[PDB]
Amino acid sequence: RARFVSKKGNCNVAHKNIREQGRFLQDVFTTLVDLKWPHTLLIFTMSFLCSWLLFAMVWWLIAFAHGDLAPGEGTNVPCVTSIHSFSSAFLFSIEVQVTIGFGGRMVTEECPLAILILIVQNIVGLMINAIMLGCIFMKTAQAHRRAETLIFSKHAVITLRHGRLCFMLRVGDLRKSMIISATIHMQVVRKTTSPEGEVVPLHQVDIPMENGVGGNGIFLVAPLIIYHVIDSNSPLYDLAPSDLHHHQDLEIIVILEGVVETTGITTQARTSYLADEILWGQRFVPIVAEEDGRYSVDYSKFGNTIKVPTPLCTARQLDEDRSLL
Amino acid sequence: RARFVSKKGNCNVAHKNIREQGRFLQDVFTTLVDLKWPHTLLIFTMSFLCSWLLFAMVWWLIAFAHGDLAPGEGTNVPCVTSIHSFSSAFLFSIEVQVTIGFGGRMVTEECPLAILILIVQNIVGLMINAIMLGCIFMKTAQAHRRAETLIFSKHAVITLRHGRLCFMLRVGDLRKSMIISATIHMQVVRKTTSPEGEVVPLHQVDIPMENGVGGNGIFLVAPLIIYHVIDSNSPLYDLAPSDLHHHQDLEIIVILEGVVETTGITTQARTSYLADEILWGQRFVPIVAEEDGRYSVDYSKFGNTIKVPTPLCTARQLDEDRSLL
Amino acid sequence: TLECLSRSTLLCVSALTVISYVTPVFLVALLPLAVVCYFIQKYFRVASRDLQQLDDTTQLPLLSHFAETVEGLTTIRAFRYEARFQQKLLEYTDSNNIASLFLTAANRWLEVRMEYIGACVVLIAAATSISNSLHRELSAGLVGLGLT
Amino acid sequence: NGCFVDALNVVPHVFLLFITFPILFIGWGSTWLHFPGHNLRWILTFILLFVLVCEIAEGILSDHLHLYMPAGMAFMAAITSVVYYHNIETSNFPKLLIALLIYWTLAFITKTIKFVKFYDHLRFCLTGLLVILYGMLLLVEVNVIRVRRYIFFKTPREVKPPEDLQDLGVRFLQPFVNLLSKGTYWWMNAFIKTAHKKPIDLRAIGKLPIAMRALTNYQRLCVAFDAQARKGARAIWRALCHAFGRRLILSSTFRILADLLGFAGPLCIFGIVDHLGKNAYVLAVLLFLALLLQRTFLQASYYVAIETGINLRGAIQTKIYNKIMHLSTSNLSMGEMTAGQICNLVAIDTNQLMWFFFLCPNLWAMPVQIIVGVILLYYILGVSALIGAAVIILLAPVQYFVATKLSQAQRSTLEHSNERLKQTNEMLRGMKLLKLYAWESIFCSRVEVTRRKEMTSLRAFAVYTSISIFMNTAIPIAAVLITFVGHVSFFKESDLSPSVAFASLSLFHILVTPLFLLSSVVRSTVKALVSVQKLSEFLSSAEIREE
Ligand SMILES: Nc1ncnc2c1ncn2[C@@H]1O[C@H](COP(=O)(O)OP(=O)(O)O)[C@@H](O)[C@H]1O
Ligand SMILES: Nc1ncnc2c1ncn2[C@@H]1O[C@H](COP(=O)(O)OP(=O)(O)O)[C@@H](O)[C@H]1O
Repeated sequence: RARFVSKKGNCNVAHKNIREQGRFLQDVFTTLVDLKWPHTLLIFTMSFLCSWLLFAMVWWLIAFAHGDLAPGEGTNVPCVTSIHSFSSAFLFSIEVQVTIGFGGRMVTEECPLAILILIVQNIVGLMINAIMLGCIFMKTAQAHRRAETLIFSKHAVITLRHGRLCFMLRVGDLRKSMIISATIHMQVVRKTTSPEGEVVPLHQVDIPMENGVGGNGIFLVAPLIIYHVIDSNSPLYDLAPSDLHHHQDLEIIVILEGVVETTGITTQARTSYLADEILWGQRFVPIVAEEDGRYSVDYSKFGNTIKVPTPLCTARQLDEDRSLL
Repeated sequence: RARFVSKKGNCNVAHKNIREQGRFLQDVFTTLVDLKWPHTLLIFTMSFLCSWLLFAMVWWLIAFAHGDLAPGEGTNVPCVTSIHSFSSAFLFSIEVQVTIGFGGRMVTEECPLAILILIVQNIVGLMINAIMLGCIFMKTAQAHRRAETLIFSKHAVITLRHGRLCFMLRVGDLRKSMIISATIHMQVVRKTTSPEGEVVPLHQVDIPMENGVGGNGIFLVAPLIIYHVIDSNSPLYDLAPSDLHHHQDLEIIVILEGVVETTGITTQARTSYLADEILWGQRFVPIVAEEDGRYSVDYSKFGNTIKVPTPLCTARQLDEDRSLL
Repeated sequence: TLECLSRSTLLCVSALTVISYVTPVFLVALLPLAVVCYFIQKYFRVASRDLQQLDDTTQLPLLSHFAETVEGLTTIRAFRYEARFQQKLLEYTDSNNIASLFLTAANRWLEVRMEYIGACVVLIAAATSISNSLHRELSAGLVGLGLT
Repeated sequence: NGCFVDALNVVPHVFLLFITFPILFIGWGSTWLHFPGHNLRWILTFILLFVLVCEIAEGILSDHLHLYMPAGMAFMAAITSVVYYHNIETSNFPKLLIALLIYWTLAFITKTIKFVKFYDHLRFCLTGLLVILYGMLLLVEVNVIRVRRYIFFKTPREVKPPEDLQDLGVRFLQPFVNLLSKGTYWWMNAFIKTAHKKPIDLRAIGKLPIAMRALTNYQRLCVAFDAQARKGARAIWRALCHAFGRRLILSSTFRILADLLGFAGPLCIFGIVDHLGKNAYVLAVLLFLALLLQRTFLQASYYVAIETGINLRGAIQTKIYNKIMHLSTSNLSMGEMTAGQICNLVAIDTNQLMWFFFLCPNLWAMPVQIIVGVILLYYILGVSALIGAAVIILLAPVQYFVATKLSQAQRSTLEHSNERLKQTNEMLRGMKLLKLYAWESIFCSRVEVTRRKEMTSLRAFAVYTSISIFMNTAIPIAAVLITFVGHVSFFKESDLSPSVAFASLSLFHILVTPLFLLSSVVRSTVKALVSVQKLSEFLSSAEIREE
């Protein structure tokens, strides 16, 4: 069946019938700073070559028009000394534009028109250099790759903790670098029909993450199983343990947000768990172990799971049995 | 009548009698990085041309004063070799300033005054180049355009959900790029008179956004109708359904905040709904649809609306009827 | 249709044989034409079969509806359901029309790309003629046959 | 300073090709907005393409790179103008249009300078044509800014892209695409590519456009029928011709232009052969362009004829279905309103009227075609035209008499088949009672007798068509033989260069093809006549009386 957002974190829902009013290009550089590296490098070299060829053509033409292009000895001084053909003119254009300044061909004080073309060439060169540096730097603050290094366990299990049904999922870090003030927004989606006859195709509802006195966020050093307790007030509380594996369509997504240390940008990661991915009545294997003088974490058992003799029943019926026991 | 903040998101209220103590210009570059592109490009070219002409004048003068400007053969070496007129002097200024370095005219080791003018020319050039790059880059982090791509439905409807009156408004995204940790601050304004005889011309009050266990923020993938339930405690709970369409003056604004992924800046969007814009007793058409293997969203029905047979009465009187039924 | 088909296939055989005779080099430029045309014909075949099948499957119920309306007249004009039945017939005829329209549009598309193929072949046939049969072959009578 | 003006012309093409690449690369890395002059813009752009090919020909004849570079640059400039206009049709802007307008003005200036410097002293005609085309495109751009919002006062009052062909679920878009694509059905690509990946369904295929629904066709048809009545079998025919109207006329105009170009081809053959006997590659390029153009316009004509036919079918179907309502059962008791008769009406009249309305635009171009054929062959034969003229005049009246003798058999054929179908209907719905006491032999011999009469009609038709094909081949070959023999030795004394011979054979074949076709056309023509007579007698049944 159709998934809401894919495991890799990319969004699945394909958009249709967007009334484009042009804002897609109106974000001129915040559009292309999104692109890949080959496309952005291609369009940067094309910017540079476009400008260089434009001014090389205009210079070729101005040297042709002054008549300094006509090879002649005396009665003149070329506006640009030692210019012969188009090739040397393009060499002059790249010599003055990108500010190497070879000086074999000298622009002279006889023609003020060449002064004007230089005084606009250089400023446009400097402006396009300034933007083509700022945008590549604004790019190198792409830290979604740091959204790649995070990992979640492939499937999530539920258990019985403290006499109440609980669901456990793992997270973890993959580098030395921490993520500042990460917060968890844990959401459930379902095609819902209201008592008013209103049917929604998809209905996001927050399920709380259960920490100390409150709080939406967590602290990530070692793999920490996130711990929620479904109660009669919770939206997930009504389902049955035998109807989840095959038929029902329930996506439980988690969105972890946080700002990486060194860049300072705020990244996040998104993952979905389907009704066929989740399973019932198990327990993860303890990862952390007291090694020689530290805590060793073994990621081989990250996705490992052991059987646990826990009663199998619906959370509504389990709450009724708790009322009975 | 007068609107508080316009639909486009710009602020309407015009300020009068600002005791300018000069901080408006004291924000020298955080002022001009706000400007449009033509003005900022104009003032950058004017910075560059101003500095170039200043130093071209001082160089013309120094070559005049040394007497190297007086064309003479022997008994001297010009401080700058091969300088003849003002034009060639301005060519020397742009040759050394913007660091092309043509070298047809050579500054020589005979005059230390020219050494001083060069050693200040270059450092001022480098400083003004550094600021005129940093500020243009600080500009290209204008992501308000990303505040442009967000959209809200033109008018908002109220309904009856779960036996209680509810108000529904749509939002949505217009690109692939997500917005991190968007939060909703939903506010109502009204000319209010306290029981103490105090009259306020405008009175902002928070109306909650109703999500799971709590939380001020939401998750935007597909168009999500925001769902609040007005109760007896809510400030909007007292109005009547027949007095809203024409007479009363009630602006309900929503402010959605969030940080865009790639730049990392925090943008927001603001919109108003007037008493004449909002309407009563309707329901939006379901956008999301299970297509071939995905979820298709159709934005043609984004602003579409269907009639629903729901009772029409005041929320106070509806709460009294709920006490009666 | 059968006789026109036979005439056209024999004309095609004659034309290919003539062009091959006038320029023995054209056999280097015929295989790419044949390959591209073969692939496009194969792609057109399945879509054409699908559109024809859908045409038949929509054209049957319309005539069933017509017959049943014609025979059961008295009941339909007694209930005074005529608006409902006219609306139903409008639905069926619109579906029939769109099916027919897509069939003929696919036909037109195949014809256009085939005509572009024919333009290619005549172009480079005439080009190899004007080049070879003049510069190196120096033959006069074959040019008219080839181009005709 | 010729090279100076050549360079001055090269400059603006370069300017535009350089500004186009950033935007084109951002755009390359579902609402269609159309602007006035779009079709005019594309037509003018194709004319520019043609004139640029001619300029390249001139540059080849002269050669000096800098002397023919302007054409090679305007080529890419016009293609990039097309790319810009595609990028603007897909997403509207006020600025990209000004970006085009600047280039148009500068190119006009350069061409004007060229024209002046030439006047002070083949090139002349090409430069003038380019000037006129660029000026007309400039006027188109001025119209576009005059319309909505180039600079004009504040708000465009912009159209609000058309919902007819772009709102909800449109899976078919012939009217909803660009000028250049309608001819090639480029839009179809996706669809045909999609069909192979997943089988096709009715919910897969879309709905019908605003201007394609049978409701609007029935509306137009009934309005025209009312207007005709306020002013019978002939009346409804007049109403049909009125209703299709301009689309049908356009199909005919496209076919006539395609015909003139189809004749133009053999002339290029003549020129090529003449230069081979002795400005030749130009003949090949121009011939290729001409052939491509004929194919494009022929296929467009066929498509629009099919459109008119399907709309006809829909409209007459819903008209007869509405009239079945008011039909009284006292007609239903009679043989005229037999249920089988009415369903035969629907099915076979759909078929016959659609086929005649596909073949009618084809014959509305036979007269112009033959006239242009003879006016072209005069200038090629000379005094030897008499023989071919006598042949193609002797062809016509015998063909008219043959067609008459054919139609007479065909109508009786239709009557006999129509009675056979009702005999089969009343034979199949009672096969139980028929086989019960075995009355089979009687009904089978009756259907056999009806089949024998129908077969008599068919064999008359077949013998007449065989004689028709015999004539349509024998008269042509005799014509060719006589004309050539007459030119070489009989009188002319001017040796027919092979170019004349092959061009005559080509024009002659082009003339021959329609004659074979018209014989098949009569089969659909008399059938359309019979179908409309039947439809009008069906519309003339007894009404139901309003209280
Ligand atoms: N040893 C490891 N080190 C780092 N990352 C891992 C390791 N093993 C798995 N992962 C990643 O983290 C997730 C852990 O899933 P897990 O429960 O181990 O299932 P599995 O073992 O089948 O991958 C996997 O999706 C995988 O992408
Ligand atoms: N198809 C679309 N794609 C993208 N944005 C749209 C589309 N239609 C409308 N919008 C924008 O989003 C908002 C949706 O409003 P809506 O309820 O559709 O009213 P209307 O249809 O009258 O614009 C509008 O203000 C408009 O600016």
